Amino acid sequence: DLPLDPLWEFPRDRLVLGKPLGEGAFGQVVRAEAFGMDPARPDQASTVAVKMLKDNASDKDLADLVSEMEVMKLIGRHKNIINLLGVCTQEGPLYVIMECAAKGNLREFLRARRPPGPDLSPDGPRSSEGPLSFPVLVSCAYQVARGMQYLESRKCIHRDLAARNVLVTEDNVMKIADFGLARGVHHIDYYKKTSNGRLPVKWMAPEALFDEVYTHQSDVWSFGILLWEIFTLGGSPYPGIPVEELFSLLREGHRMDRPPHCPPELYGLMRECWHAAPSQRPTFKQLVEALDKVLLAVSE
Ligand SMILES: CCC(=O)Nc1cc(N2CCC(N3CCOCC3)CC2)cc(F)c1Nc1n[nH]c2ccc(O[C@H](C)c3c(Cl)cncc3Cl)cc12
Repeated sequence: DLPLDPLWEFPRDRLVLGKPLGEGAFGQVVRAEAFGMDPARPDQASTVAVKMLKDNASDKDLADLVSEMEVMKLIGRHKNIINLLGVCTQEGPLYVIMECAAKGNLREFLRARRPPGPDLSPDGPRSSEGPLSFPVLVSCAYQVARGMQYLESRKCIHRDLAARNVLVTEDNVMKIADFGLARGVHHIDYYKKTSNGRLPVKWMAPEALFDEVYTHQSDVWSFGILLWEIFTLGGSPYPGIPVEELFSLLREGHRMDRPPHCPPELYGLMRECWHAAPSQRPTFKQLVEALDKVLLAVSE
């Protein structure tokens, strides 16, 4: 009973729902097989991610998902974001079909690929060599910046940029997720800890936390936090600092320390992203160019 958009509409019978991936404030995500997503190959199978309402869904939950759907329609296609593939709005539950990223989010990707410590028995010529190398970490940071630059050009503010919301494909391509979400910025439980232990307040820019002001520069602040996550290999920001302490420390201008095995160039970018004045933080365009120089200088 939603209006039919033939541009995006996809036959729900061409979907085969599979294992649930996760749930969020107003919707849950399910992995599914899709047949003929490419109209040129009607019987071709592909793995997609389907977002839908829960079973305790209110009219507000539906409005948020519909709003998210329309946002994903408008923003367009970019390599470094999760793209809309199709929708199901006719004769059945509302489905929002988007791209798959096989390896999960960036935080879990990094944490599962930390190097082995000196308690492993040397076996092979690379027993001390881990899955993650410096140029790849820089690449991950570069791709997120380029994606954010794209979203900025489309006048889109993420409002909760984090490693948890960056997805990793089979080819280690970074794809920014959940950029068009209604997040209820006028009623944030700053003390609320997620089921995986995350405190989202630690990613908020000061103007967002204290003044409820969101700009693209507030996302830049979050990007700085995301930079810290990457080069801590999926570490949690402000280590061992409870929310109450975070409030006062931020008011005192406290910033995170330089993480171990992190070159000064990248901690430099982090601190620039954490400049008190939003205008003194780099733009995403500048971040892309800055990270590009580092990436090129380490990719011989
Ligand atoms: C489509 C291919 C696929 O399955 N991808 C996938 C699996 C997962 N998981 C989560 C962990 C899960 N393990 C299974 C074993 O027990 C521990 C959890 C394995 C599958 C997480 C993802 F982010 C993804 N990547 C996503 N691709 N496309 C998405 C669209 C929405 C989406 O949302 C969910 C709620 C999500 C999740 Cl589950 C984790 N981080 C961020 C997001 Cl936004 C994730 C993906």
